[PDB]
Amino acid sequence: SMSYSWTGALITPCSPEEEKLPINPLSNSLLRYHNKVYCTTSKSASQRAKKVTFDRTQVLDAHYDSVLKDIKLAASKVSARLLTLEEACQLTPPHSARSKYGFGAKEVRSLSGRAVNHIKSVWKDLLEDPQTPIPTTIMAKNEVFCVDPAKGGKKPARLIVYPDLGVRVCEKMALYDITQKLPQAVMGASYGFQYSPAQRVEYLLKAWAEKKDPMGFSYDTRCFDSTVTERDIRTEESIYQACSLPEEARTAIHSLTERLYVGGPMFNSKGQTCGYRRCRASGVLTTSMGNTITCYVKALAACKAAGIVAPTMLVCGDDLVVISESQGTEEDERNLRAFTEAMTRYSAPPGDPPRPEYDLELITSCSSNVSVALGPRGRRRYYLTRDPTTPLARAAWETVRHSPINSWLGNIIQYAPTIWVRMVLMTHFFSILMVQDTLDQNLNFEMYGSVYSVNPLDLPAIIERLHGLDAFSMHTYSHHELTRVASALRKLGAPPLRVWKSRARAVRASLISRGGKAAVCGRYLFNWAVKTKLKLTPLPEARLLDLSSWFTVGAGGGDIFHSVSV
Repeated sequence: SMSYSWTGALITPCSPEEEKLPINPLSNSLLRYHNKVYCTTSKSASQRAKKVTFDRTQVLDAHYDSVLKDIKLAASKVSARLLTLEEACQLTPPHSARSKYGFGAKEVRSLSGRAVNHIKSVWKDLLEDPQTPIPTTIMAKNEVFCVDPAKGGKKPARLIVYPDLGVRVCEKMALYDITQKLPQAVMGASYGFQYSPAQRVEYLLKAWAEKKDPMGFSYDTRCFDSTVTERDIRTEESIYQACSLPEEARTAIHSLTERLYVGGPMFNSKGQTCGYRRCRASGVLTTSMGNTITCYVKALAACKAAGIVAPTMLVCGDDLVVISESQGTEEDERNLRAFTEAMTRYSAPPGDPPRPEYDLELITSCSSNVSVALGPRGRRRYYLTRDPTTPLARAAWETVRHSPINSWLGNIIQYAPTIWVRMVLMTHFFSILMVQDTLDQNLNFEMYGSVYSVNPLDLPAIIERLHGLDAFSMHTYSHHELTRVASALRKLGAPPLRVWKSRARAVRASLISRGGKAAVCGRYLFNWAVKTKLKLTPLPEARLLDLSSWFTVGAGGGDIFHSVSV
């Protein structure tokens, strides 16, 4: 079957869109080359629709069957429950797309009468009707990147396909508890979304170290959501149904599968029939969990088909890393081709073909890699980092155009030990917050595909809790890492790090003069900038934070919201 069919109706915006970075003193202080930063818009939606539309065939074999059998047995050890209406409501992000039935995210979160009665009505209809396709909206995502001339200039907008708010609340009631238990049960340590960055580093290091002669690769599936077949999606349902669930959840999950997950009609923002989907919906609760599980079953089976020896996998949705025992240079090349062929057969053909990698730092999980620096007592400390280009581009954009859900704060939190966050991101944003006088204000941000809310004045405590005190003391970064950062700064026309260091010293002084939590941010976040360093002690507030499942609660999962757990 074709992943999509189309009416010819346009994919339309709802609010005005901009594709060019506006030139402005605040953002220009971060980077001058504004013409290199673009935002994807509905203008390129049709380009993307062409790419994501293709035929799927799928031939499964005994290797696939055997893995799936193991997964279902592992799933049977899970007991999960319905979430109450109230719990499901509280998981809705503040700016979640409003319902067509006269209420929005605000009414959901406050348990308003109209919202609650409509949600009860949608749930009951799920219980009574397991057949009628549920309508979805298709929208072009507005995301910011830097131009890459080597790779064809500009990326077209990604497409998001989602049901009405009322349905989204119901998905949580039926399936959220599953997202919290099931992936760990079926793939254990291979499940990436359970890990803070430091835990991801620790897992990758252990995976690499346990091999006598390690070889790793990343598998990039060409448009993963589109390769997911109706059978794949019903197979996911059989995996959900293998858990001990109450009857009512079984009914609702089956309806949601047949009415929403397997496919359905797509409408534009003007309510015109746009097309029909027969693949993964990119904007449902199960997108991430479904992709992770299905990517795992296909990948593990493909390893067996290929003769990959002792595979240790890190799976985050469609992002797959495989670390294994090297069978020799030409053997590894051969085995990866066999892996690709098996993946292709399973309906997951490659975008870029996988390449055998023999250096840990080249292994990228969700664009991220392990690097090393020195901590305060000369110990080597490994930490997660990434190319700063995209984080910097979005930072500039979010400086001049305020985003209701930003990316910069997520980057600071995820990548706190990195030199680019510490010298550029922290410096720039704390300066900006003082200019706007909005330091003491909770902000919403995206991290691992879900929504969180943090007050920037709490960053010292949050960073200590996730990354340790050493995140404020890291030094002697690797040449590969420094070369990459410096090169990004030159590409974007950003000030060099020596300018960031002068700027930081002034930002640090101004924060300290404010006293309170602001002074704590000065002292801890900017201790790298001063000649005479302070001795930073563990913050009492860091012990009081429970962030221990902060990542797993996100479920990689989109329409999910969490504040800081103190």
